[PDB]
Amino acid sequence: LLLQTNLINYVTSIRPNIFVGRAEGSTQYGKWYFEVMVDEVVPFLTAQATHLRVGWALTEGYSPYPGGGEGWGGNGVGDDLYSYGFDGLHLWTGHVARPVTSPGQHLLAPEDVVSCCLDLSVPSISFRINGCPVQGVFEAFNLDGLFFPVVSFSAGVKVRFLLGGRHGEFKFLPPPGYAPCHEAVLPRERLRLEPIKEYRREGPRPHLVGPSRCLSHTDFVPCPIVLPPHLERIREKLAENIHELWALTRIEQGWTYGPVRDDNKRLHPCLVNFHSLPEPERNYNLQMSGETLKTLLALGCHVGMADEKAEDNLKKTKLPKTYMMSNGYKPAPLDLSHVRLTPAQTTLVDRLAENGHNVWARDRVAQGWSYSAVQDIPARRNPRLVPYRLLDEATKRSNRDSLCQAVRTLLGYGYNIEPDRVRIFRAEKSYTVQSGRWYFEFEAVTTGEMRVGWARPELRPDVELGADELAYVFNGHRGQRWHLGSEPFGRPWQSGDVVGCMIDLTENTIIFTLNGEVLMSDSGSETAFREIEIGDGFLPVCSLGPGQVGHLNLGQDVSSLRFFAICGLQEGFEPFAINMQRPVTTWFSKSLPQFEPVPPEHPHYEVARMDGTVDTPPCLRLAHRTWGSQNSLVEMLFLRLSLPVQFHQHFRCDDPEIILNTTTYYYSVRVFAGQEPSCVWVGWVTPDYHQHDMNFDLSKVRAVTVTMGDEQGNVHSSLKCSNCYMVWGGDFVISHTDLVIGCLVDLATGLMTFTANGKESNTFFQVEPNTKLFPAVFVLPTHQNVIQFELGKQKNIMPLSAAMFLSERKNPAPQCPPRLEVQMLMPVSWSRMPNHFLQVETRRAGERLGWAVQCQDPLTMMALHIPEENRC
Amino acid sequence: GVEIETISPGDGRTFPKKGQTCVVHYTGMLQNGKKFDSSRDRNKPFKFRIGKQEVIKGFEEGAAQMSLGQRAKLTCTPDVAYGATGHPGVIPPNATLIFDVELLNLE
Repeated sequence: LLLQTNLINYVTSIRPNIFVGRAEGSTQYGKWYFEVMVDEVVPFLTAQATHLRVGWALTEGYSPYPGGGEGWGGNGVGDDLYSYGFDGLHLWTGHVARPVTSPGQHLLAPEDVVSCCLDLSVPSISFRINGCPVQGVFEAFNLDGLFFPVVSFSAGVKVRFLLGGRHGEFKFLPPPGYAPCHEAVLPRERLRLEPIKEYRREGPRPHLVGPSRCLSHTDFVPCPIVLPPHLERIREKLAENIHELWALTRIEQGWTYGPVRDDNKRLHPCLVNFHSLPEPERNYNLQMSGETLKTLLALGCHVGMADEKAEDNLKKTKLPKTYMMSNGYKPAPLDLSHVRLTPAQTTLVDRLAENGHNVWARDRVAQGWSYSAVQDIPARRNPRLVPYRLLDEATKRSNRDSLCQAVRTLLGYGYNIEPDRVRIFRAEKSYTVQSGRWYFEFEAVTTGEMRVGWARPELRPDVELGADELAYVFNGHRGQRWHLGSEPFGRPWQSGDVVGCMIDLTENTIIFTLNGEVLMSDSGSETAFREIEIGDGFLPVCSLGPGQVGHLNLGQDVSSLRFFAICGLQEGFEPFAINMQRPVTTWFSKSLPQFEPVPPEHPHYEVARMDGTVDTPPCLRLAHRTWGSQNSLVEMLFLRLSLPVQFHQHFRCDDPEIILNTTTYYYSVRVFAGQEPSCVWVGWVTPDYHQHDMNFDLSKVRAVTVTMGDEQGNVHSSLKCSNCYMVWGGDFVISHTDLVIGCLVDLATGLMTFTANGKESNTFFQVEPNTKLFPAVFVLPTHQNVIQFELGKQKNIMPLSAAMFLSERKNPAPQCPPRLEVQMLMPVSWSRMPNHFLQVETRRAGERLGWAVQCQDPLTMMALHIPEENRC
Repeated sequence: GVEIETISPGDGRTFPKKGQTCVVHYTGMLQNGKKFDSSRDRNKPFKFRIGKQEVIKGFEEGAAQMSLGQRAKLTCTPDVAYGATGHPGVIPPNATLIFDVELLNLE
């Protein structure tokens, strides 16, 4: 009931740039292997134990933040359904520990080699410690995302990574069918060790970064008529042209005419002419010519046939004595020196070369090939089996110079061709100013969408920064100010400039200075905003777009300010933290959605706690205020009640006697008329649920099935871990009658059955002994009247108010106290940056030891536990 | 019933006998996951005499089965440690106690 305090440690997470995915068209292998070798671990540096686990995670969910999280604190690998940890004797997933039976079970001692096996064809994630396998694996997990190796270490841990043979030395040989992890690196990237979901990066002059744009799930997949007779005759003329261009470069580098074909002896069989080429060489050219004009009018470019006399007047290109080869026969290609290519054709020659390789990547994937860093022909692996935006520039230019040959000759024949979210970095609300003149600066390392200025302390993170009346901000990418609209102002930014912001509360004017030059608007005004009210005050605000990096020097040191004495000192403006003994704390925005109660003055949704009659139990309703016109917002909202139920720690294994000794509880919801039951999902939600998507379905639910057996191979137990245990309302049923979906829980056996309209259904769920469950209903409003939580009692089972409160365990009457309110999951929330981060040392040491990583700084913090939501 | 599950290996030959002191740098927890005691926040290791009934019954039958330098995890049943009235203000009645004991020196 009361708030708890404890000292908890800080943890980090580091990854390599090795992302593994599966889709319908999968271009990677799907089963990989890597090793991790520990060499130094302090057992107890502080009062709490050193948290160190090893495993995999996914991209969009695994967001380990340094301050706050699920549980009591120190969230890393294994503390959600998104990551899979292993500490030596516990299998961590979903913040519950599963103890194993492994020979010589202990923690990750020094001089230990822990290995992690992965397979995505069938879900199975295995771990082996020091060459002996463990008897516990993870299956039936979701594959919507990409996998990458993550370690999470506390203070006083040095550990080395063993990713592949080129970067490290495998002390144990991998099982047959598991490739080393160094082959899945992309050709446009070198292998790095980087943190995840960062917001603070230390620099020479601490830099604030934006959200990184990670790779999507369907980004690795490659994506893909009749032909008129006026272009069917030109397909042979282009095919002989490409064969003449292929024979011209081949004789230039050293190929010659021969009857036999040899690459090392430089023998070209089709070096004489197109007719002298054999028949499988000839029909290959025409289907390839038949393909490249098939995709030519497939993009939508219109071609016509004109100026045939000018094409016939065009002769072949000049060939000198050194141009003819050793056989005595030379190709005569068409000269395209009279025609110059336009940038409209430069964009199309990239689009035709993109379509040419993606149809090459799909056909090779249909044959059964895959991608690796090494090129192994009998192992079905080739290093250019990635899509065109993820292909290196050497292969991208090579097919563009090969396809620029075919366009300008067709242009030479007279044929004409016609053409996550945003972060907000603000200071604490105790440093808000009300009088005087204040100045701060902002350096721009990478140009783009960044917005800096001043904002009031009652700023909401859901709104875009600058579209409301709570901030006076200046966007620098296109050069415009943002306050209740947009208006052009000043100059665009560059890469490496400082943007100085001054406010003056005595005259109520704001001036923006870019690199010391005072920016003016179109009318000639040097001040940007006029006649601003003070009200609640102002505080400096900073926004960074996706992938952008830039530090916000608030002006704590006078000598650290670059352009202070040039402009802004003799006018009277002072820096912000001119006399502060500690650095200013910054409050940044999270992208992890958290539950919080509905506001009473919300324009779209409102609730009403109706009292209980003799017929209808005490119940509460949600009704849409603005269902018709006038700015109606219809998106799927996720509603949860405020108190959970708590199952008993040991499982079991009307009349007044049967009601006082029973442990089973019921609550129902009534779906109104006009509300379609296909958009209604009713059930229970365990507290580590932070998915807010407008396309929610029960297939997009995290489920992890853990099976742990003996050494003989037979299983012993199977537990399924999920966060969302609900059912679809469309499976039960202009409906004029109301649909009542009921939920039944037994706290003694842990069995949950769902009933609808007094009829039991086929579903059932079983939970952990120690878990808590929140009664939630996920619904999309398609009427004014949406849902109604009714806390009613049936014939011989007690209502939900007995399981949530200890004073009314034995009172069977349904009650609705004001502590029971409904919650809603807003997508963003306010948290605070810590003032001391964990200092990590990333360095590669040798080609066989691997990438070494270590931290030694001891760090602790105090946090509230809040046991009714289990959130710190 | 005391379930001794090991966490880190130890020496395996030196075990505590009667009338002998031990130093144990424990940290106790409940079944739910809430910590009620720790001897490392104080930075003062707990020392007790075995057999003279200083500690609870689950603690000494737990410390006698370990070796020098071994760190194990006990799960003391509520029958052997604070059954009915409990300790008022710290532990609720009929609650299971979990101890992460570590024997530093002297058996």
